[PDB]
Amino acid sequence: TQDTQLIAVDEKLDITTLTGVPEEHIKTRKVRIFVPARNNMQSGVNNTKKWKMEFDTRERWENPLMGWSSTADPLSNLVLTFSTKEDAVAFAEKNGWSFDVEERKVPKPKSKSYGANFSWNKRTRVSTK
Amino acid sequence: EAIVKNYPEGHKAAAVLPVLDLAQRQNGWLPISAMNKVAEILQVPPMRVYEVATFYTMYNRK
Amino acid sequence: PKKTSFGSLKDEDRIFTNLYGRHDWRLKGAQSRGDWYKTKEILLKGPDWILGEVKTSGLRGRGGAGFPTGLKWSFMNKPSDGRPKYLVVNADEGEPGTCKDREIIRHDPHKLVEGCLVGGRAMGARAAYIYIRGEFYNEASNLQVAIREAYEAGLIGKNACGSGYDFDVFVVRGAGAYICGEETALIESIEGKQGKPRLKPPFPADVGVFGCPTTVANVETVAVSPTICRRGGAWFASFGRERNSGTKLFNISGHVNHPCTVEEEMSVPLKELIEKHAGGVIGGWDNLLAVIPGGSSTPLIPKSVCETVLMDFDALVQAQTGLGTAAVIVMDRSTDIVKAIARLIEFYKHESCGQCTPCREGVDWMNKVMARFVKGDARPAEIDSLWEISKQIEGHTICALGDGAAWPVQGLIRHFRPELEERMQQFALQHQ
Ligand SMILES: Cc1cc2nc3c(=O)[nH]c(=O)nc-3n(C[C@H](O)[C@H](O)[C@H](O)COP(=O)(O)O)c2cc1C
Ligand code: SF4
Repeated sequence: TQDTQLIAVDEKLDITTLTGVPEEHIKTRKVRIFVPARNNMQSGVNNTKKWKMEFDTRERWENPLMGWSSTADPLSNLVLTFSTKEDAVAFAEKNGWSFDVEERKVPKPKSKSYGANFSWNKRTRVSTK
Repeated sequence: EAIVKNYPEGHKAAAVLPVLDLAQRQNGWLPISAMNKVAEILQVPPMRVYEVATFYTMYNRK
Repeated sequence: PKKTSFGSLKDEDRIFTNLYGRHDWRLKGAQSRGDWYKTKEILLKGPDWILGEVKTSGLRGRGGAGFPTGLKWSFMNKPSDGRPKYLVVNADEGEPGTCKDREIIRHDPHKLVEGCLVGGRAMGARAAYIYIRGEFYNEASNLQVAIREAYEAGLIGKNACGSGYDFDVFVVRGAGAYICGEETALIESIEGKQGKPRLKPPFPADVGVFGCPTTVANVETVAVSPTICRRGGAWFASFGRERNSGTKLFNISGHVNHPCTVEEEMSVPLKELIEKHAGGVIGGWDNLLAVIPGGSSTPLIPKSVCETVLMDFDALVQAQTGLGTAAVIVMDRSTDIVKAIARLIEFYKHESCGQCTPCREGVDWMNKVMARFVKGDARPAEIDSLWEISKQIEGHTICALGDGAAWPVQGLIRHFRPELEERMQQFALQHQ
């Protein structure tokens, strides 16, 4: 594997001091591991297949001159993507960020049938086409 | 009532097309009041009656 | 052994003996003409026997399709499942060029009633729903008069003809829609909703009117069914080519000297039928420009092909068209073929139920394109564009009305592209 006097470093990996993140933005933040919900406006599920990690929204005030959305939170527009939940939580613990993982919701398999639209005894018989 | 009897029980809406036709014969054309009266006498939502009236050509809505 | 020139059907072997109302159309005249005779024996023989003899007769669907009537009817020989079983006779008759059904209803209604009886017994149906179109008010009233006569005579109703069978023949009237001729659209029209056709992952043998199993047949086939039982399957099999047996009511119109309706045997020469029964094309056979064989759905065919074409399903299929409903529409050299086909497309646009996208949007687009074509307001590329649009419509609609509207365009292009090109060139030179 690696023959260089391969050393046991069992204790968990932590690069909190090797990222440059200031004091404030490393424990008072709370990342959120979640599979994004499908935009109910559309009907495509291609945006609900990758886990995402995001940071809590902070103060967003209005600029006195023109009215922009001024903010002082550097980790506001930064959202990471991950193939699996375990990798995302590994990244969260590696960088020392508090998390709250939400399980991936999956559409329950329905039971569609064209014939039920024109049933004879049941109430699923449609009154229009 | 004879026309309704000419259909299976529980599917009275099948009489919508002839019943509406009757409303034509005694009125020439089909006023919206006739539409609602057909819906009432056939226990059918008025929208379905409006749909079948606007779809078929012989029904004179004017 | 085997007949070669299938034609010149004899008067003795004709299913309908009262085409033109020359005999009493009530029960008395029908019994005088062999109708309603020995029906009890057919009723008691067994549904399997009737279905088998229908298969032996080789009867194909005489309503526009070509499905074997025996197989379609035997699709209902399944055991009971609590739900009632229903036979429905389509009498919409909305396809242009069709005139047979009206004639049989208003001249031989008792044949139709006996057909519903024998068919319902064969398929185990409890009642019949003859869906006549709204316009045929006089025809519907005549049919119901014959129904009342049969009911009084005891042929139908409780203990039909004394065989212990209980059958009813309701006649539901249409409300002026050509799409109601479609069997699933007819089913919903009977059910009270609009005449939008239903998709067919489920079939009428499983789910039909009111959800109960239903089978839609045509007026002609059910009318000939009791005659098929009486005379015999082999007697029907003798007439017409193989797999194309039986006799058909050909409705001849257009630019024919004497447009009419005749009961002629299948696979008949088109030229011979036009000359004898119809009287030939106005101005002789040389004055013939085009022939629409079986109504608007079937693509037109040019005179060169019309010279020698048998009138069976397969022969016209080889001729890049269809038998359809045997609606002969002849157009002479004084006919604007573009105008006639555009009128047919306008009819289809006015009759589209609008359910599925290809028929709702495509057919209107073809109507606009053909309207521009009639005035030659286009360029040669839009002919291929129209062909592509017609192909996109084909095989993509819920019912067959989309294909029945696309086929005339394909036939017109395939056989008269130079006419469209020259008309377009004339319009281009005039607009200078
Ligand atoms: C647009 C459209 C119109 C039709 N109109 C009729 C009609 O007027 N009469 C008819 O018998 N069949 C008509 N048919 C055919 C029926 O849908 C069905 O295939 C047929 O009635 C079944 O009986 P058959 O096998 O004896 O033809 C039509 C089909 C389509 C797609
Ligand atoms: S093809 Fe036309 S008539 Fe048939 S279902 Fe589609 S829209 Fe309706």
